[PDB]
Amino acid sequence: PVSMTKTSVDCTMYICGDSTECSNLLLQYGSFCTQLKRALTGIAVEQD
Amino acid sequence: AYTNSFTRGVYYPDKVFRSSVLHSTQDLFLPFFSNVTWFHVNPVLPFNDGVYFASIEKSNIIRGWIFGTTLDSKTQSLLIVNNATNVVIKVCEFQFCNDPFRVYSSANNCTFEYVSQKNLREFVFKNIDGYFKIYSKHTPIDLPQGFSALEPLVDLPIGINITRFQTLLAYYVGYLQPRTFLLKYNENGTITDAVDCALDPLSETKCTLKSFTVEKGIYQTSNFRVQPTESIVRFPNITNLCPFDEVFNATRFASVYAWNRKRISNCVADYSVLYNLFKCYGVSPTKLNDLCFTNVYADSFVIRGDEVRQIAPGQTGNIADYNYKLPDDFTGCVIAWNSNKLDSKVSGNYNYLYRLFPLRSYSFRPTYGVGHQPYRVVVLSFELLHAPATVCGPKKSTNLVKNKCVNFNFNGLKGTGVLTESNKKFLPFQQFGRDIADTTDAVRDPQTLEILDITPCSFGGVSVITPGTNTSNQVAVLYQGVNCTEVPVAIHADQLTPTWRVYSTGSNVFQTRAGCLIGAEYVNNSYECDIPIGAGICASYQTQSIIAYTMSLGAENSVAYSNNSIAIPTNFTISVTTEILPVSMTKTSVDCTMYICGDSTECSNLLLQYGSFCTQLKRALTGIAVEQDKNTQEVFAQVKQIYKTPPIKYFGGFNFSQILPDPSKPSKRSPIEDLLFNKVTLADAGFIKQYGDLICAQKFKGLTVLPPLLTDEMIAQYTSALLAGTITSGWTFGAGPALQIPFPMQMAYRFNGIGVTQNVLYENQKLIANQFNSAIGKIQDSLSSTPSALGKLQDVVNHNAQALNTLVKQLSSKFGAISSVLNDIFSRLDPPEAEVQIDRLITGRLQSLQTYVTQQLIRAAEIRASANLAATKMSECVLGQSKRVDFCGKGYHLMSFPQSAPHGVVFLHVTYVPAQEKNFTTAPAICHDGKAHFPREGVFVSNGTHWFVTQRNFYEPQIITTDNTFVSGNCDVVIGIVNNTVYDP
Amino acid sequence: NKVTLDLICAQKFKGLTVLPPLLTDEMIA
Ligand SMILES: *[C@@H]1O[C@H](CO)[C@@H](O)[C@H](O)[C@H]1NC(C)=O
Ligand SMILES: *[C@@H]1O[C@H](CO)[C@@H](O)[C@H](O)[C@H]1NC(C)=O
Ligand SMILES: *[C@@H]1O[C@H](CO)[C@@H](O)[C@H](O)[C@H]1NC(C)=O
Ligand SMILES: *[C@@H]1O[C@H](CO)[C@@H](O)[C@H](O)[C@H]1NC(C)=O
Ligand SMILES: *[C@@H]1O[C@H](CO)[C@@H](O)[C@H](O)[C@H]1NC(C)=O
Ligand SMILES: *[C@@H]1O[C@H](CO)[C@@H](O)[C@H](O)[C@H]1NC(C)=O
Ligand SMILES: *[C@@H]1O[C@H](CO)[C@@H](O)[C@H](O)[C@H]1NC(C)=O
Ligand SMILES: *[C@@H]1O[C@H](CO)[C@@H](O)[C@H](O)[C@H]1NC(C)=O
Ligand SMILES: *[C@@H]1O[C@H](CO)[C@@H](O)[C@H](O)[C@H]1NC(C)=O
Ligand SMILES: *[C@@H]1O[C@H](CO)[C@@H](O)[C@H](O)[C@H]1NC(C)=O
Repeated sequence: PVSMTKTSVDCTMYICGDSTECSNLLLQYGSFCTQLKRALTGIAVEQD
Repeated sequence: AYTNSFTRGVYYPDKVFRSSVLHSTQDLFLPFFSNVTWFHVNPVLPFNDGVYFASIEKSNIIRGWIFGTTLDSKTQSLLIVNNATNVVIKVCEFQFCNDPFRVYSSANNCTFEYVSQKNLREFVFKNIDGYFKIYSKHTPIDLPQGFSALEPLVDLPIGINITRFQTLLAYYVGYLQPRTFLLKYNENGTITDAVDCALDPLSETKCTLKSFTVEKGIYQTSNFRVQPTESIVRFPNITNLCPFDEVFNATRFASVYAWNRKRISNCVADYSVLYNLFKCYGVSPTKLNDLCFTNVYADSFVIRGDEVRQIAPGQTGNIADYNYKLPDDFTGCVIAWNSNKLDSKVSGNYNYLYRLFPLRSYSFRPTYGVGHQPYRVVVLSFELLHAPATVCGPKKSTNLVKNKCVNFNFNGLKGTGVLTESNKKFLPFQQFGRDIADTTDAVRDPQTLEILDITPCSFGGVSVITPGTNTSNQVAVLYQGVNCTEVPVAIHADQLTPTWRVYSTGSNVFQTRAGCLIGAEYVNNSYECDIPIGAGICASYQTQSIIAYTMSLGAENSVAYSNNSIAIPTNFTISVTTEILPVSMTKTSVDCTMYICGDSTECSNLLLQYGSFCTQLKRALTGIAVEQDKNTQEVFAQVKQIYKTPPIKYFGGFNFSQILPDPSKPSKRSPIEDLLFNKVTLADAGFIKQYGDLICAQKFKGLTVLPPLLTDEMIAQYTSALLAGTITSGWTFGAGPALQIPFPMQMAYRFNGIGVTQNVLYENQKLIANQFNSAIGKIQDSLSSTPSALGKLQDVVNHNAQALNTLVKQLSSKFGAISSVLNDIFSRLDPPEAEVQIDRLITGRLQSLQTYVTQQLIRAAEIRASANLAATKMSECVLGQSKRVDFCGKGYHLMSFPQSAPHGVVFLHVTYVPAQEKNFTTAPAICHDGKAHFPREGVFVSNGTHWFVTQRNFYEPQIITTDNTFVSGNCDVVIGIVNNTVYDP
Repeated sequence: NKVTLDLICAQKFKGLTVLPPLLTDEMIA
């Protein structure tokens, strides 16, 4: 094996899904998806 | 008349002082570069969702406003009026004049009054949660293009509905929209710039990274383009109305003693049909519809008005106690109404024989006082047994909207989405459809029975290709997994702002296997990848514009293969190349109690109940910290003896000044080592802090950096010992005692290693030495003027600093509690609820620390792999000569030199690169005297007429004698054997 | 042919996307 599937996540869609009420409650975390998205982006760049 | 708002209308979102920070705020803001209606001097404009109002003047002609819905005397209105020395604010049922400027006729029923106290005056008016918020700013000045934040002026508890407003007399009116803005606070304290996240793709990128400067690259953004949604309810076509018509229009009602009891059940009960004919207990009339019951028990009878009060919970009159005893507590709706014109028989209605003791008769006349008159009563008792409810209200339904993001409720299934018909074929009994996620994706319409396929609205964020904000503000947008005919429908590029719709079409549109790219011109020229888009497509800044292109793999080069031709190098190059390897990372310590429970003792005593979490975290981080010193030791502490180079630094013309220690500096670092030391910027370095920036913030939150065991000076000493050992003894000091050997003789050994005879080095000693010296000088030069050569080490440093800053910022999360401040929770709530809130906060912060530690463990495993590779390189490239291809540089490895870099090692690999090749004819073997000869160590080459034997990596032709070939067999097997003479000496 | 390389749409409707590799199979070939 040389590379794995590159995946990307959008928290707002996965956690909330078009729901504005949930989207506005998810801003009290904020850095947790910045961190998760940054981790997955690092993985994708590493695959390339 | 319309004008450009530019970036006016920003105001301070809250009352908290902030300094040197970027803060995101979702509020009602005037969007940047909006259209402002300009009035010169007073019409009634709408209010919508708040207003921005600017006035450039010098005379004070504009000095007030009215706000309201009708602005007539039938509705409450707000009036703000400045005067010579005061501002008067009133809320009353004003009767405003046709043209107010004396502004109203009547002022009845006031509710609130409050009196207080070229120029540009800006105001922002908002009406939220019953409060009229006013922000303002005044400057001495099209509308200016500076940035100026409005400060809060007053919040008034007016509690009215406002839809339109008018000014009391140039002046400009703009409308606030729900937006997220990224605000920049200065240090001397001020809002000095802002980003409108919904303006355009670059602003979306800036709000996604929470920064005002973006580096070159491609960024996945979060969706800041917020669209409205309407609501649609769809319930089954009602049918089956309850038989209530028979209990409220029956000709003759029963008598209170012989009262009736109907059991209305299994139907829809429209109680609203009343109000056209109503004291409800244990229930409110307005909720009756959306409630359900097992069986509403409808009793009906007739009494005299004086007795209607007795039909109620808690009364104890004669009827309430001798005819119809209604419990003191119950649910229902006593519906009474005078029916004298339906129950007053002339001469006396002796049809309502009421009990009193045994029982007498009411006997109404059509002339009785209001008093004792026929009054019909329907007691609608309700039920709530555990048995299923079967009596319910109408359950009204809305119309159906299609192809619009909507909040829907189909027969009790709620959700947001876009309904777009469907082709799915449900079974007749199936009502919904679910997808792989076990989430609803199709619904059958309860009324029309058609099947609608639910799809998400807002496919999310997009990818933005930027050359960097420093260079340009031009961007391209990639929509992933979409073709360039559906992009405008996908992003809903009709409700978007302008400057966003420019990125949905425009003939600068290119399709890729990754999706649609708009804003870049696809050239057919192929270059190296600059910004990777994917599927072979890259982007770059041409200079002037963003160009997309297919990536180029490299220069094509056909090799002239032939059955008898060989290219042999006639010259060589001594190449010196660098290899940067991380060895260690920052050692970090966390004070678990300080991070989770900062300065709160109750929080600490609660934290004592979550087990060994903090102990496990401390153990993991201590393991990482020890592993870092073990990494450094395994890389640099290979030799046990500290070797020294001789005082005289002559090595056959080889010049190591740039790598050897330099005594003219306290650190004794080498010049290249000094350059590397000044090219990587450390954050903390773990050294004493004297009580009295970001390091201070982290330290106050309990996060510290521990110093490495080996100092930079000791690592430099290890490097210098390695360098001296290799310069003065070759590879011997790695295998046993260091055996001295002159450097040219050692270099001859290393030339032998790569398969070129020793003479080649002894005969080219000066050229080889000068090539090496020039290569080392080029290494220094391309380091003193290289943009990011130490990017790997700097990446280690930045990753550690960024993780620590993320930890510090995650302390502002509430995790669903009332506040992120433990002290406020304890000072506002009693233990019973404070426990819930504090448990939330402690769990959230424990999870944040655990995430940090897990990421540190993973990164430490990566760094340990890198340090193991560095130790292997030190053993096999510095302590020996490697035959492994590309392990110690590109080319035939000669030797390597280590140099300590702040958090890692740099290897200077010296390799031998053949050069200046020449074609020759060649044969497998040479036939002579009927015997086949094969070259001992060489290949047969021909200058065209004569045949020589040469070494393979350097052209040194020799006469083909019997001391450089060997005989095996005859000339009848070897396919290609050539006829020539072997000079038997 | 030997490695088996609506579900993807269903996931993408939940925020999860599979990004294409930068180098195509033809470039790797
Ligand atoms: C302002 O109005 C003009 C036409 O009246 C329109 O072309 C432009 O896009 C508008 N700008 C904004 C930001 O709505
Ligand atoms: C803060 O005030 C000082 C004193 O007048 C001024 O010199 C300085 O410019 C202000 N802040 C900054 C960052 O300039
Ligand atoms: C309710 O009436 C509409 C009008 O024709 C009809 O389409 C629908 O099928 C009816 N509901 C039921 C359950 O039959
Ligand atoms: C997008 O739709 C167009 C219009 O028919 C079609 O030519 C193209 O192949 C489609 N692309 C994708 C990726 O579905
Ligand atoms: C030798 O090379 C020539 C030219 O490439 C070719 O024509 C010939 O077929 C080769 N030898 C054999 C035995 O095929
Ligand atoms: C080999 O290259 C060097 C330059 O690096 C040159 O001075 C020398 O003359 C070359 N040797 C031959 C035999 O051409
Ligand atoms: C070695 O090179 C350095 C830097 O190029 C130079 O300063 C020094 O004089 C050189 N030493 C000798 C002996 O040529
Ligand atoms: C060998 O000959 C081929 C074809 O004549 C030519 O392309 C190639 O450059 C030559 N090689 C050298 C080292 O001159
Ligand atoms: C034979 O090879 C030698 C190389 O040692 C060269 O000097 C000479 O010119 C060659 N002879 C012919 C005829 O090419
Ligand atoms: C070498 O000489 C012999 C002598 O008869 C001859 O038969 C043979 O063909 C020659 N070899 C080649 C490769 O021409």
